[PDB]
Amino acid sequence: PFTADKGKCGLPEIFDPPEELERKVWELARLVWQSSSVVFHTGAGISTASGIPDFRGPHGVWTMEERGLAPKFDTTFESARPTQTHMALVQLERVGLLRFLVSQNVDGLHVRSGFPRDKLAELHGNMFVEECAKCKTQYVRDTVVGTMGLKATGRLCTVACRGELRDTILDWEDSLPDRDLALADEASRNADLSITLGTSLQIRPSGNLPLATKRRGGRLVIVNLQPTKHDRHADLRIHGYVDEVMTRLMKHLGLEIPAWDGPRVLERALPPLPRPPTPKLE
Ligand SMILES: Nc1ncnc2c1ncn2[C@@H]1O[C@H](COP(=O)(O)OP(=O)(O)OC[C@H]2O[C@H](O)[C@H](O)[C@@H]2O)[C@@H](O)[C@H]1O
Ligand SMILES: Cc1cc(NS(=O)(=O)c2ccc(N)cc2)no1
Ligand SMILES: [Zn+2]
Repeated sequence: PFTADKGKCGLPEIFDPPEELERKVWELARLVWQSSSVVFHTGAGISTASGIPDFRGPHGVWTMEERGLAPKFDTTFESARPTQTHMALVQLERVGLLRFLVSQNVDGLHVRSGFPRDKLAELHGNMFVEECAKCKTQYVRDTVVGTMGLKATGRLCTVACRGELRDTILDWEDSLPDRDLALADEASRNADLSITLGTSLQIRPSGNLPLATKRRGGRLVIVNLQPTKHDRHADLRIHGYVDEVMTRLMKHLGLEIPAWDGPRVLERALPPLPRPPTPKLE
């Protein structure tokens, strides 16, 4: 569309020099250890290393539109592999170090990674997911649902209903799913650490959720190559490729980044796996 305000697009990148980057990721390690309720907020920057372009990066969808150019994909959504970051986030949840994951991404890669759906809010919906209008039954498909903008996909419900099935991809005018937003909001207020990963935090209300962690005295970490609307309210900013940051973080936490078996859907989180004992901080 046209009227849509697509915010600030194509701002310059920041590269924390190595000595400062290594120090900041150690400090992120310290905050993850110090924290009871860590919530992670992701955006399109965590899939760029999977061949999926972002929106407002140098070569983002909107940025290239603004220069009469096209975003470029190095994969299909179907052939896209979850990143090192995606798989870090799976392990951090499995070992009880991640309370909730709030994502703006429609790329479907959280779900395909094996990340438990009952700890994920997909604020902008999921390209692989269609929802029964009648009974609200969601199906996670192996291919992208054909439509966007909450339209009829041309498939019908099969619950023990014949309901109209619709894509879950929000148009600009469309408001967020209340279930996902209320749990996102809840996790975000309750958190004592919110970590943002490859989002620019320019979209209301998704981009404001990390700031609710600040009220009641929670810490905010923003990891991002470009500035973000809320760089100011952050106790830590890391200008780095998010895969280098997470692989170093995981290395500091003593956690392995698990193998991706290929697309799998886990509906409900299993009870936490063992995790290494905590270092003496103070
Ligand atoms: N490898 C990387 N490492 C770290 N940061 C990265 C990397 N690659 C990109 N980035 C950063 O990642 C950031 C990506 O931010 P944006 O492109 O705004 O994506 P959103 O998820 O916030 O988009 C929100 C909604 O807006 C849309 O209209 C849709 O509705 C979206 O759902 C940039 O700052 C990059 O510098
Ligand atoms: C909004 C909007 C544009 C759009 N186009 S898209 O090509 O489906 C797309 C989806 C995710 C990413 N990261 C890049 C492009 N989908 O939603
Ligand atoms: Zn139904």
